[PDB]
Amino acid sequence: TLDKYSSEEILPSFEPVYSWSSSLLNMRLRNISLKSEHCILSSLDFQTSKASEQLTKKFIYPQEHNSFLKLNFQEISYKLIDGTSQIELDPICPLKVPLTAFSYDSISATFKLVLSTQPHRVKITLAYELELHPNLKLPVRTSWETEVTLTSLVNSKLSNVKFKFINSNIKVIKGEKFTMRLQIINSSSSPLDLVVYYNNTINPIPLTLENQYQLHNKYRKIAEGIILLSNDYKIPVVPPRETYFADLRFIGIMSGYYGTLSGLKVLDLNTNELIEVGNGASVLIQ
Amino acid sequence: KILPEQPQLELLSTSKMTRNSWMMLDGTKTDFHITVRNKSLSCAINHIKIIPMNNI
Repeated sequence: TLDKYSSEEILPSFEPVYSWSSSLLNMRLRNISLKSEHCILSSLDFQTSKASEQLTKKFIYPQEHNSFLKLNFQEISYKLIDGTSQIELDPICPLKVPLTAFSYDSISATFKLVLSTQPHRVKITLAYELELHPNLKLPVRTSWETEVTLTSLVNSKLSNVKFKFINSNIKVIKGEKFTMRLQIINSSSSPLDLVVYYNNTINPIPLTLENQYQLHNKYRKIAEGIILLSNDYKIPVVPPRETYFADLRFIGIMSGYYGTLSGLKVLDLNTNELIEVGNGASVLIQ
Repeated sequence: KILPEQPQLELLSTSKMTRNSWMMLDGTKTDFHITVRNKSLSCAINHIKIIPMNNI
């Protein structure tokens, strides 16, 4: 609008028109995995922080020699997020969700969730209220997001054959003959002639006496705790890309917990391996 | 074209199997459990149909 502006410009007086020349509580999450059950236990834990102790005697109750807070947790929510999605996740044990708490307190909550290359996204929301005197109450609605960041099957060396017991965990009264089905998955190239055997021999010890006798007792218990009624078994044939059930029969004579039992070691009669398949068994004989 | 969300399944586990391998004795029948989880956080499937299918 230069024309309409310059036409509204106020011309000066005595001049020609134109001239040519010129944080009460602190909290964390200590999740732990479990490949035994293919699950991760995410355990949050929140405790009254040192700031609460500092402010106890400054404003809340300065005249008292020893005061304590009255934080009432109205809700402790654990949720999983996937974009806009949001779903609650219950805890293992019940939690009395209107939970009263005083100074120097700490509460833990453990949530189980299924376990590769896709980390989770968890929202933890604490809504509580400090309950100074019966009448007035100061609420807080804090929340925050993060990510859930952090043996039974046995393989063979220099091959691809795989071993597993159908029931790795079994309990049975002492002296009753039982059985554990050893599945032998062959997929490499060719049939095997592997042979199973159990040696009831005290392995020679290699150290103070406290370690030495512990170690000797360990081998003695291993050697003469359990026996295999089908020792020196010839597994008949396991053709390639097939499975076999080396059904074994045992009996125990010395009560205990033979977790990852040794002695039982199937050896391959093709390259003289000593693959220790005993690690897949966790017998408990009463 | 932009659809609504769709969920996913993963085959969490099978009870009496190891790497999806097992034997029969040519005449004995057996049974086991298949454990599957719905990975989606919002959607819920209202249809499932199972068709067995074999090598022969």
